Amino acid sequence: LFNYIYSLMDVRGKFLFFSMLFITSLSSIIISISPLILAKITDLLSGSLSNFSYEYLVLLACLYMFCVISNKASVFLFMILQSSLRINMQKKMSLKYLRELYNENITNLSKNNAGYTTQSLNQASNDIYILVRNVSQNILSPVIQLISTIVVVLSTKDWFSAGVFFLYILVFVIFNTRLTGSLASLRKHSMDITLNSYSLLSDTVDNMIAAKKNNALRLISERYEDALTQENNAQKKYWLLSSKVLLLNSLLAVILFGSVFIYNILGVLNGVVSIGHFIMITSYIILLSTPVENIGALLSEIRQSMSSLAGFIQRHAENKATSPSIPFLNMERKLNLSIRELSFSYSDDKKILNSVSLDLFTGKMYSLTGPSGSGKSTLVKIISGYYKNYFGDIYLNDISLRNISDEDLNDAIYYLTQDDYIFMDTLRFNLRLANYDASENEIFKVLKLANLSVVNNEPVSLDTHLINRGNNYSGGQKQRISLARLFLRKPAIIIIDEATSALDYINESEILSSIRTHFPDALIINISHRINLLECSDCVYVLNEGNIVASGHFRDLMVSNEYISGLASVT
Amino acid sequence: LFNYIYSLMDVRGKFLFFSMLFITSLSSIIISISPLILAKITDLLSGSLSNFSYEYLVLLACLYMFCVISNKASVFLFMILQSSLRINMQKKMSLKYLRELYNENITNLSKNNAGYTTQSLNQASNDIYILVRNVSQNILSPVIQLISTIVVVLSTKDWFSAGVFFLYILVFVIFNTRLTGSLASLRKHSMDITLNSYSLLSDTVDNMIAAKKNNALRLISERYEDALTQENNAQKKYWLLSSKVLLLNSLLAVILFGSVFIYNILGVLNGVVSIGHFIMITSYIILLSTPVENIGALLSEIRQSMSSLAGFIQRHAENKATSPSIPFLNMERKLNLSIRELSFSYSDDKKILNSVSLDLFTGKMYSLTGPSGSGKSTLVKIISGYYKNYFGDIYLNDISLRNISDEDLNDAIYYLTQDDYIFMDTLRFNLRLANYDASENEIFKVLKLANLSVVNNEPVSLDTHLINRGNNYSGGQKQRISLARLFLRKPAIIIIDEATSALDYINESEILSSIRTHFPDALIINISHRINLLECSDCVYVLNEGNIVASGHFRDLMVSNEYISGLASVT
Repeated sequence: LFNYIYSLMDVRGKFLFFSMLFITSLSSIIISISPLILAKITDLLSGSLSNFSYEYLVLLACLYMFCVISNKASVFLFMILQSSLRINMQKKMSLKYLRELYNENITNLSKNNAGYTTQSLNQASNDIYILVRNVSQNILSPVIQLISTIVVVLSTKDWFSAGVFFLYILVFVIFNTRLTGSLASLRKHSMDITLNSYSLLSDTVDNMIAAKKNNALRLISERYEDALTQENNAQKKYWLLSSKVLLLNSLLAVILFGSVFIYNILGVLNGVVSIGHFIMITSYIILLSTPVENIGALLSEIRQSMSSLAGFIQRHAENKATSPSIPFLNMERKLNLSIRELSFSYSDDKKILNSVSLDLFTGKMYSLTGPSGSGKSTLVKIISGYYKNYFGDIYLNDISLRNISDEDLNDAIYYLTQDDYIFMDTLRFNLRLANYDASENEIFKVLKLANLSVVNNEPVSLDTHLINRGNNYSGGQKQRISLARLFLRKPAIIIIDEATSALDYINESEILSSIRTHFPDALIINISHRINLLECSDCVYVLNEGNIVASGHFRDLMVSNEYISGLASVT
Repeated sequence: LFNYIYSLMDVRGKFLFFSMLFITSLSSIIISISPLILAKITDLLSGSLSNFSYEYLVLLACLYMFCVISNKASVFLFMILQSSLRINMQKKMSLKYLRELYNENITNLSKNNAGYTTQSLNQASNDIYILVRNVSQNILSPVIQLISTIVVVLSTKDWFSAGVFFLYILVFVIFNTRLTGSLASLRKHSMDITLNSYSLLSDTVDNMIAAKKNNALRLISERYEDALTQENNAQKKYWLLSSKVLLLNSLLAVILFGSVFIYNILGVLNGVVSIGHFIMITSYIILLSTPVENIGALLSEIRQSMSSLAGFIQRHAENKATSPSIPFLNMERKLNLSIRELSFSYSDDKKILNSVSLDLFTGKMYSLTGPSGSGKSTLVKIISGYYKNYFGDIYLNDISLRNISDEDLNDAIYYLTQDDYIFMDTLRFNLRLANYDASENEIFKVLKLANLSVVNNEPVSLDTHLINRGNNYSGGQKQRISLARLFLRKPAIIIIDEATSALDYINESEILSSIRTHFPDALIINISHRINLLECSDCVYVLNEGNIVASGHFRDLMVSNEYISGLASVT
């Protein structure tokens, strides 16, 4: 946990922290002499008061002031160094999640929305900054100011004060650490529900168009008001208990340090305690409020932030990629396919796939028809690397798919959906998304073969913008955007699913053969009921509610079974 | 601006602020007596020192301590009252944007993503809280502590100190207010680029699936690193200048208050100034650092937060809805249609619509065919209430569409798209989105007519969840979800666009006639090239690249023009 925080510090990052560590711990020394200086200032007024006993008052006045100026200017140096550190430990932090999300599975990206992660990352940098505000300052600065006090009073031989001052620190730690336990899980849940409070704003602001079109303003507001009060009442539970802990600790200061002020004020009127000794003991308590309270700031803030930070390490940083079965993917390409007894359970309630023992061999065109999405559209999604809640193993040239990590898996297995994923930027962006190694020459080359170079009988520029959810291009052009990424990249096993729903023959002839042209040694798989696409194939499969039922050519399936016979009569 | 901040305070909200105002302004009084108490403590040590001149030292010691305890415990009461206020001024703030977004146009929702608003609202509650931290505390608390100082020193007749103490406050305001001007627009831009820094994370985390599938990890990281440094360097420009302003103001304290400490320390060694008078003047400067610095906190924090808060009022709170042309919508329904010379300019570069003078009359079925999306799909979107960058007026029973506000406009004009807008919750949620007045009885009633009640020959429960971007249901079922909202609501002018792209005759016969059944007096408009849907119509229109070209029946258009003749030959 600690290493991940210190990892954010680069060259300048590690240089400003040690600067922060010294400067703050230096101010503690100069401020510890401060009560002792005024004691000898006060004592001096009852002295002989000759030539040098009026110049000493002047001297020590500056000596006390300098100590204040030094510790004063030290905090401004502390909040300038940290403000410089705030920038440096944000740059190398923003990507330390971006890249963590990339390598993590879709099963943890489908259940997380845009606004969720906007706050999930917001609380991480919020807690680490607070953890630095405690690791640097509150670790040494109070400790140095507190130890001086214990011995100084023990040295001047005021044993009671030397006891009670130690007893407050003795009690204060036990009281806080025991209570922090729940306060931590309460700030945890408070931030966890605060997380969920904006997990709904994400779904709100995105689909507000429909809400405006259906006018359920109240539902939008009321559903949001429900989570809002779920947060407030969970924040009440924490604030209440946190505030109640204060009145306890602050009462103790009046209990212990109040009685010490009483103790010495009694002994001073007699003659057991001098004016200065009394003045020093009261001024010590006066300057004992600063370390005592900042010791508390350490104990709590560190623990509650560490628990709310722990809910960021045990989910994204492994055990998804341990750098294990990175092998292999053949370099001459061609990897075939072999599935043996595939079974899925989404919500456990039913069996998606029952028994699937199939073997496919690369370099030829295959097809998947029958009862629509009964387990044919999903079968290839588990293969492509969406879910790992399946049974058996999917072998691809001596290697099962459950073994290969998602970084090497997507290099050979490229899958085309109906639901295309387009960004909110230039044409170049989405095209260079398939490859950063492909520059302007091959980019415009893939465009003429992706049937989107010349749109409305006029060539499209590469700086042409695109609006969110594919709001810039039509139903047919949204699918052809998903097609440009295919020719720009180079896979070994290609899968196609009902992406020929928003396309016609004048453009379906120039696309279905170009895949065979560019990728001939590859394993092309298509999932579209069209008879003209089911005929070009070397092998056709029928998938009824999960289990495999038929296989072979189109001319044998339209004679043997009656679905392919009742699909070939609708031409 | 100020009224919108005070509006957040309800009954308990307005009660805790006045509690905050008194308690903080009360601590300023007790702390102003503090330097004067120690002055008479110090002076007393050079006195006659009889019976009552050792009991007075004891008395004033408590009197000084109580003053510290009072001001000390006052800050904990201040940060407990504000922590209570933080909850109360968040509940009535979260919706004070949710509802502001609802009434605002799509043209300001298409250009704003989920993560943008997650931070656009985050900085609003961040600046108001800071503004309360200045309006309550820093308005009175320093002012009371500062005025006492001016007269006390003027009363004790130390005219120089009474001058220089006033001169620092005289200079400090002019220095800060002149420099704040740019610092405000720099924190503005800093927060504006910080806004834009996460405007890309929204597009990143949402479409990470494609990035993982196309492996452009570097591009994702590098594009994010580009905005990250665009932020850091814009944050550098602010921090640098802000930090440079400190070393100036803090030098002035050593320039002015340093020389006053020198002034009196010179006059004390002589006999012009007594021990106590000197001790009080030094202790005043000592306790003058607290109001002076907190006066600065007011001057700046208020101005920079007010400018970064101003960029939240002049965009959402009007001039979209002034409560003007709320009239009318006929109660017996039937409102007809009348467009006169419609023209659009998206990027100005071209003319989307050239000349459109058309009149439609309610109670009958209409159609729009021809060259796909050439201005036929967009024509109805400007009508439905998407854009106001058009020419002319669209009259609907003596009222032009440019006049009716979007709240009354969506009640009669309901439009069905291909791109459906589904949420991330239960079946009930999306269904009750069309109406909150419709309970369980009519909800299940619309389901059997929306062809989604009995899915896979098994009835679907109303607590059935749905995954983001329609990831739970298929291409055909995503369109039929958009259809249930139609029968659940009651419009006067219905528009349909290529939503019959992912549907077949066994379900297209049970839907196309049910709209005529449920809404007969309504103006049904369809935009689908299908000949069977173009025949049922009372009037068909042809739309070529913006301008109107043909109108009339299907049997006259398939004889007169050659497109409808070359569309009716493909059956």
